Order: sequence, then structure tokens, then C-alpha cells
Amino acid sequence: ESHIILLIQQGSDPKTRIWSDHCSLRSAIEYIVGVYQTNDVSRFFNFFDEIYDCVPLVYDRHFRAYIPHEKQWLLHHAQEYLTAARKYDFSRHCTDYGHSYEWPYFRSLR
Amino acid sequence: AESHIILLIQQGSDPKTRIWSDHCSLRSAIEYIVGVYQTVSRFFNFFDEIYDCVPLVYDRHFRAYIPHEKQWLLHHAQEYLTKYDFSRHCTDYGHSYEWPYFRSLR
Repeated sequence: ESHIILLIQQGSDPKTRIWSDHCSLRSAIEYIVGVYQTNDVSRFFNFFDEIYDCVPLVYDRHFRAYIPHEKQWLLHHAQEYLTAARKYDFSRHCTDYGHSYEWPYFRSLR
Repeated sequence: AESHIILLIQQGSDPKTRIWSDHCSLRSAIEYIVGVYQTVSRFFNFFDEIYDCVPLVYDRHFRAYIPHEKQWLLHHAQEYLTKYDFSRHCTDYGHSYEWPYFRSLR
């Protein structure tokens, strides 16, 4: 029952907003990396830092609520993900579910 | 203040139509979702055509967002009343730096 939502805003204009939901932290990291690869590591963190706003929300099983984190929180996890391995399109793999009907919170209400 | 509401919106079946709005009060979220409709029995059909809408309501103590079903925003929009540009007034802030949670840890 892991669920992570990324509130992404590409530029200073809120018109560029898009959100992604994933079933695990690895899926969230693989998503944002796959977004950068729609066109190096250090150049990737250049791309990540250029994102105007990106606040992750992680779901808590017991409290049944989403914990907000800073943009730096996803930086640290993405950093250690890339160590163990050895126009941008933000809709690429931007969801592991078809509808919020499938999210862990809404399934528990049945 | 410490009141924040996030609307996770997906217009069509394709997740490319995803957009999220954040507001400082429940009234602002309702006024926003009404403002996008006008860009009144047809308002029900507009809101029902939205493929997915998850309101996230912030709790000041627990410092977490409470997920709600789409009907929770519909019912509050109904009380307020007694193609579409979902970017119109879609934020009461300029950055999440101004949100109540991120102001709380200062």
C-alpha cells in the first residue's frame, strides 16, 4: 500500500502544472528520470533543479493521509538510486493506476 | 493562515490532461472550479465529465493532506450555488514555499 504523488510545476507559470502518482518510491524515481530521457547524472540534476516546483506527497497507511516533503527529499532518494545502478514529456509513465479508484486509500473504503 | 486545499484534476481518460490546483480556503477552491466551468443544470454534467478529481485538504496539526472523493467537492459546490481552461485562477500562491506546511517549519 505505497502511493506517492508528485505535484510538478515546470515553469513559473502555473499553466505548466502536472501531477504524477506511483505505487513505490522506485517508480517515482524511474518516472522523473524517464522524463529527462525523453530528449549524464549531473545534467539530470540540472534538469531537476530547473523544475520550478515539485513537492512529493507520500501516503501513510495508518493515518490514511499524504505527507508533504520538500523538493530536496526526492533529490536524495534519486541520488542513491543512480549510484546502485553502477522538449521534455512529463506524461511519460506519469501514473501506475488508471483512476484514483485504484489508490490504496480508496480501496480501503470497501 | 493555515488552510490549504489541493485539487488533483484529470480532465479526460488520457493522463496528459492532468493538472492540479491549490487554494487557501474551501471557498477559493469552489470559486475556481466554477470559474473554469464558465470559460446551471449543465454544471452537474461538466463536473461529472471530469474523469478524476481528488481534493486534498490540509490538516494543520497532523501536517498532512486528507484525500476526499470527488463528490465531497460537488456537495460543497452545491451549497455555494444556493474548451475548458483549468488554469484560470488555479493557484492562490506563487510557489509551494508559501504553503502553510512549508511556512510551519520556519
